[PDB]
Amino acid sequence: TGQVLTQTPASVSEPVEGTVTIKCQASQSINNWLSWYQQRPGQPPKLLIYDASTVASGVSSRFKGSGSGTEFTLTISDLECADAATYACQSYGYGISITDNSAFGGGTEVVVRGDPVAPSVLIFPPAADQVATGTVTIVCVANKYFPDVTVTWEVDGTTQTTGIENSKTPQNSADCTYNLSSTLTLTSTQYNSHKEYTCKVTQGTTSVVQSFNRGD
Amino acid sequence: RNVYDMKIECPHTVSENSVIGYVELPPMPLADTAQMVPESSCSMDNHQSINTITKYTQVIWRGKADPGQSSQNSFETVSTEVDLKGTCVLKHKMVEESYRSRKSITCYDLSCNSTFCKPTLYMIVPIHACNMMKSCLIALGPYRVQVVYERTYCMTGVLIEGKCFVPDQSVVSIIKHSVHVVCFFVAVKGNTYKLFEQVKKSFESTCNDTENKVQGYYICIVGGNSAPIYVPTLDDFRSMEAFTGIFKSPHGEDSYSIVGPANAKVPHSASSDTLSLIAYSGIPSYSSLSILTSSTDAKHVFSPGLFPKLNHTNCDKSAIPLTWTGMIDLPGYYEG
Amino acid sequence: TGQSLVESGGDLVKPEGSLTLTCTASGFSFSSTHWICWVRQAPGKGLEWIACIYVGNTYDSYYANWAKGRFTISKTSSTTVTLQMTTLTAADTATYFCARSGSVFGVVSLWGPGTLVTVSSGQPKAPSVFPLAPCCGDTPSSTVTLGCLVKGYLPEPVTVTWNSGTLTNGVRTFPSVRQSSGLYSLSSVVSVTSSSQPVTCNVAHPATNTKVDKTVAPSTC
Ligand SMILES: *[C@@H]1O[C@H](CO)[C@@H](O[C@@H]2O[C@H](CO)[C@@H](O[C@@H]3O[C@H](CO[C@H]4O[C@H](CO[C@H]5O[C@H](CO)[C@@H](O)[C@H](O)[C@@H]5O)[C@@H](O)[C@H](O[C@H]5O[C@H](CO)[C@@H](O)[C@H](O)[C@@H]5O)[C@@H]4O)[C@@H](O)[C@H](O[C@H]4O[C@H](CO)[C@@H](O)[C@H](O)[C@@H]4O)[C@@H]3O)[C@H](O)[C@H]2NC(C)=O)[C@H](O)[C@H]1NC(C)=O
Ligand SMILES: *[C@@H]1O[C@H](CO)[C@@H](O)[C@H](O)[C@H]1NC(C)=O
Repeated sequence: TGQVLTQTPASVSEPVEGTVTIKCQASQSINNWLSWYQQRPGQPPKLLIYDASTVASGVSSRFKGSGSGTEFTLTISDLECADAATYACQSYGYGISITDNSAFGGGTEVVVRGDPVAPSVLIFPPAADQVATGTVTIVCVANKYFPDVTVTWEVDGTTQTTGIENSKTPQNSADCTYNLSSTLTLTSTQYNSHKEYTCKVTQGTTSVVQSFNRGD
Repeated sequence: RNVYDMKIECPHTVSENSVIGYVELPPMPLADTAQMVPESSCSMDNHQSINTITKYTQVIWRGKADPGQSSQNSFETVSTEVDLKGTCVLKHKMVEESYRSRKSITCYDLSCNSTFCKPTLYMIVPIHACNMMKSCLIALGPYRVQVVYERTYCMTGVLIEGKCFVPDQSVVSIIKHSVHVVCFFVAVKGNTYKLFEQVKKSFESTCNDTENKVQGYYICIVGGNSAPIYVPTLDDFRSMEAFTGIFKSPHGEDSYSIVGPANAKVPHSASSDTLSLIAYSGIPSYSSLSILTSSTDAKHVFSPGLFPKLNHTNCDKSAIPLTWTGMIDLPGYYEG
Repeated sequence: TGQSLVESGGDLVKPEGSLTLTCTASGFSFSSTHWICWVRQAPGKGLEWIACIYVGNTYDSYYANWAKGRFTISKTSSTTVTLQMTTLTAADTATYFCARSGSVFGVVSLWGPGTLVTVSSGQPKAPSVFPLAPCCGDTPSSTVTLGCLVKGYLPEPVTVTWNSGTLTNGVRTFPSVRQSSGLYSLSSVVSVTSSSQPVTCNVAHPATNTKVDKTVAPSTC
């Protein structure tokens, strides 16, 4: 029969020194056969809890796994900045139940709330080599900030809506801070018409505006 | 397709006797053996107690999950409760009641490694089906077995190398002047079923405090056709020879690579380890079904990929086979 | 004391095509009580089982229900296993991890970094690195930040290092972003003092075998 694994919540936000609760429920009952994995971006997943209660060697005691039957929970106590990662549960079966109950969790996103830091906003005008190609993009970055921000692009006072891309760095394992890069892609014909290009980064009530003028 | 044969031999003359046949089937996936029951179409209805649920303990072996120690190719054992139907778990006086009720006993023994199982289907029917000889079809999972009745050229004996043989040893044998046997363990509480009180007497085994150990006897059919023989019984030295062969060669008579040894908890809730086993890798071999010795109530054991400890030198962490097939030497003479 | 699994292969493959992946073990004997498996994860979806092999003296393999018949897993030597993929579609674009477990579908005692298989009808493309420098109209400061901009390229994995890895402090490399045309763009910046020598960024694209070395100086505008 088809075994389905439900993992909740999808995203959780808890401050430093706090606690995180992740719920993993199995459609079919499993006799305490569960595993918890930590997967950092661009990193091999690490096994922390196996048999739903046993801490893997080398894993800190702050990770505790509990549960049996069809419902399990994972608790992270004394939350740290390095704990900000993606977590998932694996339901494995043995003997007769091989492949009968074998599924992976949906995955949960853990963000660690730290002391807020204002974003230092930097803007880079397009290079000389870029305009010759016919497609021009402008890079604006916000460094060492928390929490998340919203980026606004304005040309000669008019807000742009099309051709904006944002890439956000994962939280730093030391101070729980973000880094964002905003790219506004246009055409060389469009770029040679307007003069005032503005990148605005808003952190709640705080807004940091960085602008530049073409030909200066 | 590719149906397999279940040979059964019938004598011309009939003398409380039943006949038995067996067949070893090719390996099948272990996951497909769940809820697998024999479905018979014979004129003799299968006993309803065989298809009932018998709770087994599943003992499996796997490489250690903990990283770092897993680099040392260490393995651990997991014990769980499972429900198995159709296995050769007979009850007290079931053979005689089936004989008097014209009902067949169709069960299977499982030989399993960690992933695949070799089932051995058994059928015990009274000789009352040896005259009609109606062909039957039995379905067990993806396999089909042919119920084939063969009429031997013997009045009451068993054919051995082209000659008939009747075991009497009685005064009748005096006036007139290796046999295959299949045994099954039946668990029944009582005071006359002290199995290991006789084991300690028969063989030099240090087994003290036998009262808390398993209670039961073994029922065996010799030579395909024979009356039911209980084991052990002190006044049948044929049954005594069967007992000796069961405990001298517990694994049976007549590849696989032996991985390290392991211990496990037979109730899956015990405080400490209670059974010794040998995990292995390769083609499935021997029997994966056994009964814990150190428990009055029968604790059935299913250990795919593991070899239960049948040596019995120390009665701690010990087990006995559920089924046993082999050859024992009994006195007698051939017809002619 | 490092025991790990490394996944190779995983290039850009056209739809309905085929691609074979390979997993290698480093500093770890294979033994006979292990199971090697493949796990894939599409962007925006959870982990997915693919197949496993007993990887011992005897042969035993188990495949996923969706991947049955279409995939092929087999052991090659005492340190390597493979995974043949056939008639790949757009839904097969994912990151494929190599797994080692003590049972068929059991606890994964060790994972690998993973490899990306991009299934797209487009052709491989070069990064065409552009330099990122502040406007010269800005007043010079004690410390200045510079960077390189990697525009449209295919497939997804690119490696960017500054001064051949000699300097690491102050380096902030951003994740790639997919554009409208299905092309990826990546940006990386570095902050250095004005008195430091000019810094060089080394963008390497193993798929197209392109290694662009663009060097920037604080005086750049
Ligand atoms: C738990 O126990 C189970 C027990 O079932 C175990 O699973 C079995 O394990 C055994 C032991 O390893 C396996 O047996 C091996 O199977 C290998 C694979 O068999 C397939 O491939 C064969 C080779 O194919 C090539 O060659 C032929 C002929 O040249 C060619 O036609 C093919 O196209 C291809 O080029 C193939 O022959 C074979 O086909 C058989 O079966 C089909 C029916 O399915 C039948 O129609 C055929 O006529 C033929 O009989 C099958 O398709 C096999 O390669 C291997 O043989 C090697 O070793 C021997 C001995 O050294 C050499 O002589 C030989 O040349 C090979 O080098 C061996 O036979 C078996 O396949 C497993 N599975 C099953 C279901 O039994 C688990 O692993 C155990 N688990 C544990 C321990 O954890
Ligand atoms: C059991 O162990 C004893 C150890 O002395 C050995 O002699 C014997 O052969 C073994 N096997 C059986 C079936 O007793």
